[PDB]
Amino acid sequence: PQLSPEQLGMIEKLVAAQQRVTPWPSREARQQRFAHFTELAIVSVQEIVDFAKQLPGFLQLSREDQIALLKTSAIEVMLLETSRRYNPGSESITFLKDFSYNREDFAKAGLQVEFINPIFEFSRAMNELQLNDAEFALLIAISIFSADRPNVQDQLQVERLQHTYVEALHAYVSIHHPHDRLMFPRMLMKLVSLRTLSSVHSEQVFALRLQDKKLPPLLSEIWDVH
Amino acid sequence: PQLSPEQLGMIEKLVAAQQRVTPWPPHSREARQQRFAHFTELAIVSVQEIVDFAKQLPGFLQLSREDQIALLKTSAIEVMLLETSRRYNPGSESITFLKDFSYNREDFAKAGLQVEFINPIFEFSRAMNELQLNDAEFALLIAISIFSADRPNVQDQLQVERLQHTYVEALHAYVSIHHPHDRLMFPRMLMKLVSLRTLSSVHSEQVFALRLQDKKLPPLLSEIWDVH
Amino acid sequence: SLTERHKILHRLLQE
Amino acid sequence: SLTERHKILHRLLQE
Ligand SMILES: CC(=O)N(C)c1ccc(OCc2ccc(C(F)(F)F)cc2C(=O)OC(C)(C)C)cc1
Ligand SMILES: CC(=O)N(C)c1ccc(OCc2ccc(C(F)(F)F)cc2C(=O)OC(C)(C)C)cc1
Repeated sequence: PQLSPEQLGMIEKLVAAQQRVTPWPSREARQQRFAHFTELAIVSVQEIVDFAKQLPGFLQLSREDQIALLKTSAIEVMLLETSRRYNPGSESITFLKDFSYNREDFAKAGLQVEFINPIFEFSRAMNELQLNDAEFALLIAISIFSADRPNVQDQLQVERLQHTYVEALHAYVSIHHPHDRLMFPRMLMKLVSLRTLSSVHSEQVFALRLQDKKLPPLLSEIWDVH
Repeated sequence: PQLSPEQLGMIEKLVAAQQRVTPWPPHSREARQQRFAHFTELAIVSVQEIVDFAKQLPGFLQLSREDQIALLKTSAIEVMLLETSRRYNPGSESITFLKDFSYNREDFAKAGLQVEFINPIFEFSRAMNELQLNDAEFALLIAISIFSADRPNVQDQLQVERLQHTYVEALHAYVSIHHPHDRLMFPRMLMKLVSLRTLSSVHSEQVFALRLQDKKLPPLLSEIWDVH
Repeated sequence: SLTERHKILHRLLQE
Repeated sequence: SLTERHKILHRLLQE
């Protein structure tokens, strides 16, 4: 599968689309570390929306379908972006180009052990695959364009759009790893692992109701079951 | 991607490996219990067929018995749903279990299942039917689902992943013969395994709902699906 | 609709 | 272990 010119220009548009918070410091500092972490997620949603609006075929879908796609895929894009910023040596994640965050830093931010250990296992397994900017942006696009998300009206067009990024990925990985034909389905098999991680995240959001820790309004409209 | 003789003989072995229940019956106490008993014993029969299929798969019994259990605990439902989508009839919107009786959405509701599990079973089954998979494509996808390295409590993750990739490469080489003018047909089959994890998690919400209404699972299904 | 119960997400898509 | 919690599944794998 050879890379076409219109696949090439689309891939480079996706790379070029990707190119004040609460300070990180008792019961009060426990709330502030949760506030810093949730504001990093607010920033992420804004960057997810801005990236999604530059993907071909996204704004030609209905705004209802756009909301339907972005509500369920936001966490999966966030987990793909967490695995991009993974450090194999220091066992940590770097948010906002300076500060590193390990497993205990995620615990002090208010996350359960049942969520934290599958984040770091996925991120280590993604680091072993050694992905590009182009391979990351394409996998984000495939995850956004899933036809099997809840409340998707035009399922046929979302699936047709997904397959164009799927075969753009296949044609790119044939250039990037020309002696390894397994590298394209390995990246696709990580989207399988993202759905389990999204489901594990649903149990985390449900656990925040049991300890009364409230989400901020942008995060609450996409994640809480009202 | 040329199909090797080693892949060809493996694929055909998996096809060849795939070759009395309490009967389905006014609405009463006896009626809803027997329909739940019929459906759960069809699942018991399936687990026994899943175990027996997994024993025939190259590399499976060379893994530890703990890892064998770990792979079969979480993939059982996914294999069951794949085998459900195989038996889907698009004209009547129903699924034929046990080569005779067909079962629609209301038949699934009468068997004890909630509607937020049922409509995702049937949407998936309709989407799988559009792809038109044969016996060899189904047996390979079952094997990729069984050999997932990211399941809970799997020790030897590297070997389970290495085993998975051999079936994945066999699937790529098979679909190049089966659909030689459609290169999208191989990753479309892999994109259904993504959908299969959501359905497995939707099934976890069904099992949790059965504890709240006290409809208890039989012993074999209880050890694989209930949280202790 | 999903649009009426996702007002901030709708506002980010319009801006 | 999982093997102690899955006695029926273990016996199906043994036979
Ligand atoms: C990648 C990147 O550049 N940034 C800025 C980023 C950092 C953190 C983010 O989310 C924080 C968060 C907050 C709250 C909850 C809660 F509690 F609601 F579940 C879960 C999570 C959550 O799921 O964490 C991870 C890290 C995504 C796994 C998202 C993006
Ligand atoms: C495919 C095939 O040939 N056979 C014989 C087969 C038929 C039915 C089976 O399981 C019945 C069942 C019973 C109970 C529960 C409960 F209540 F535990 F959720 C869920 C389900 C369940 O998940 O249903 C489907 C159909 C798998 C989606 C499994 C295999």
